[PDB]
Amino acid sequence: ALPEIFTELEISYFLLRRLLGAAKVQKLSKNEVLMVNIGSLSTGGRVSAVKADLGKIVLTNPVCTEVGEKIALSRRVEKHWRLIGWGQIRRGVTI
Amino acid sequence: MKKEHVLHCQFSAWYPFFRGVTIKSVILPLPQNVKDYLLDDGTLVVSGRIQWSTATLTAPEFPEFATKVQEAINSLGGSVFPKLNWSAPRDAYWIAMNSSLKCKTLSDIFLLFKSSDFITRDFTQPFIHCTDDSPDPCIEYELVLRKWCELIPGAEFRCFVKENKLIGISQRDYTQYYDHISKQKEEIRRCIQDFFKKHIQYKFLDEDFVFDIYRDSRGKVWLIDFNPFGEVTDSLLFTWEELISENNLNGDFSEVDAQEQDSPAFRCTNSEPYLSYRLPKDFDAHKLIDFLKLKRNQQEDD
Ligand SMILES: Nc1ncnc2c1ncn2[C@@H]1O[C@H](COP(=O)(O)OP(=O)(O)OP(=O)(O)O)[C@@H](O)[C@H]1O
Repeated sequence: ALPEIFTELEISYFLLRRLLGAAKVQKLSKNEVLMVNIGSLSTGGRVSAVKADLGKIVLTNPVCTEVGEKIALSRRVEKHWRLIGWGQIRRGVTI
Repeated sequence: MKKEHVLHCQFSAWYPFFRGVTIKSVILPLPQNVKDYLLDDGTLVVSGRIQWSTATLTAPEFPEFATKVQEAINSLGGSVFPKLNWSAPRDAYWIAMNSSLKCKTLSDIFLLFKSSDFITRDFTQPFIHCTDDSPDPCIEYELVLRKWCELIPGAEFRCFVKENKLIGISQRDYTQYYDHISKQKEEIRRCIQDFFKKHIQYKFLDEDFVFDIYRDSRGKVWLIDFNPFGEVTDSLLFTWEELISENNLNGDFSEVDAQEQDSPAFRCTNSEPYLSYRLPKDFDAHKLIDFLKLKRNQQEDD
């Protein structure tokens, strides 16, 4: 794709059954903020829409990336960032 | 290093005695229910902020603490640098807008504090590395708001004091070369030494301590913070062994390269963790995502 600066991402996502290392991984809830690793960048992602395999996240900090790039997803669990799954960008709102 | 030395480094313990030489700050004790929210062990929700047809989470709301924080922010000029008793959320810079610790509202602060592991440590492990048999003292937790400053890069230094003697000065951003530091190395060391003698020495609550300074665009030295003289504080270009071991930190130099024997050791970076801040506790992202695919397949089976 073309590298652009995105403020919102539509993604395919996939969650683990359990955390690594075991507590089960809650489904995505709207308004929770996840840590998103995109390449060598990290940013926040507020969950704003959810389907079984598809999600939307509004970014706390815009990021330069591209459609089709894969991302890692982390949730705050007992005051630590913990990997819950990964995703891939299908679409995004850009500025 | 006793628990008493960690107590002395709380912002509110020392700020009243050094107001005139540090950044103007406001200190707000944390309400019990704001502290419970920051201690929440679940997922992060921020307080105070294709056909798509799921839970919707809300955070607790603190209307009166929000307005009390807003008034304190406006009293500092509208922009503040936040911290807790000891730590700033420097490790959560990546989550904030513009990757900046600058805050204008309480919800800006909340997003940083709930994403920061340094903040988590202030709540859960303040007295680790303490070699003390006594029970842990009860902490009164406080929100520290400091007037925001545009700091010049490479003007921060860390100063190690042992029995009221300045024994070492380390460049703070020691993993990054700044040409102008070696050019001004004598001017910097002497400004720090004079500052320490007039405004620091014999005035802190302990003989052994660490203090951080900023030297502004005009050469004026400002105090930033006090940190315990022990393993909890990053030793930067020193090791705690040589700082503790009453050796000569200045090294092996001749009468040509030599300065006064009383001068502390000044270490800056020559011609040449921070990245785990933005990475999770598990930790290119290509091999990582290949690993999550694998783990996802293995958990389904067993
Ligand atoms: N008023 C301010 N405005 C802007 N940036 C600031 C301000 N005060 C401090 N900083 C920045 O934040 C950093 C952390 O400052 P400070 O020493 O208060 O934090 P800390 O968490 O106690 O320190 P450390 O983790 O190094 O022990 C400084 O090195 C500086 O870059």
